[PDB]
Amino acid sequence: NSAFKQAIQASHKKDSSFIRIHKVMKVLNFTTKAKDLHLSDVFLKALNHL
Amino acid sequence: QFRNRVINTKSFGGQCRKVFSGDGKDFYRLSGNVLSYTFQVKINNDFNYE
Repeated sequence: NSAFKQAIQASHKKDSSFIRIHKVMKVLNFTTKAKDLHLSDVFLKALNHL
Repeated sequence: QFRNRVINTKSFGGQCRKVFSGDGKDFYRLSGNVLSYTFQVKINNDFNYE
């Protein structure tokens, strides 16, 4: 007399997640005057030594 | 390595060159020489867990 039992179970679980966020929030804008701009003193100096 | 003091970065040159730091929210006096000093923050985070 012979008896044989075998049970095999295998599970493979694979998981991946990706998130890319790119927020660009403006809160302020400006326009510079066209004329008679007031130069940075250090820039005025650098120009005067040219 | 950073070494010892080479430039006098507090030579104000007789100017009252205030700058308002929005980060520290405080008025600071720049030296007369410095070409610019600005306080916009950048924060640059790498996590890598394995």
